[PDB]
Amino acid sequence: DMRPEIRIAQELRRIGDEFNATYAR
Amino acid sequence: GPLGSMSEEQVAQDTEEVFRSYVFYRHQQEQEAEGVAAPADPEMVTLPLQPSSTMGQVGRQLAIIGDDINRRYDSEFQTMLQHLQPTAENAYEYFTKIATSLFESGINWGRVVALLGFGYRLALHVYQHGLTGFLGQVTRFVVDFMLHHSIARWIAQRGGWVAALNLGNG
Ligand SMILES: [Cl-]
Repeated sequence: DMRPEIRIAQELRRIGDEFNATYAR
Repeated sequence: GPLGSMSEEQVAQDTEEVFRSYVFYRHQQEQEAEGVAAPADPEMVTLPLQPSSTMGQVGRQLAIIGDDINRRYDSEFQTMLQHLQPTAENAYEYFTKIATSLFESGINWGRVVALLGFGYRLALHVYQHGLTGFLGQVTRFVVDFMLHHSIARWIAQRGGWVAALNLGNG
């Protein structure tokens, strides 16, 4: 799935999970 | 300190202030850091809330934590948003699709913060690239006024807009 909306969502998920690992424990 | 005892609805209402504060402070930091390389967006230069309020400080804190980190992702989001081609007309649909995908596998604080960051980038991208649609609206105002207030009729009686080619020709 190369739809930009899907690629954006997947990167936001990756970035958010990295943030979560750093600042919420 | 004590956490708030909150309704779903109160949190939703507070989100407006958190997000507007976040956007203001993130845009301000980026202008300071990048100078002329930072895209202008006067929608973002007003802070329509009390900065010392709890929600003001929450939004600022999230902007501060992201300051350097967020800039590392500028290149890839510029590219993805250029491919997405968001507009004022379709932004609600794309926002909803993207946010739904973000949270499909669950919620955590980082994903919430990433949602605010995406809201910021979407608002900036659409303004920065002139995708806000306002000139298109004004065009519709002009056409509608001329049709319904007899201006188009007046021009038609004089040969149509082609008659205006004579203006500026002696
Ligand atoms: Cl893409």
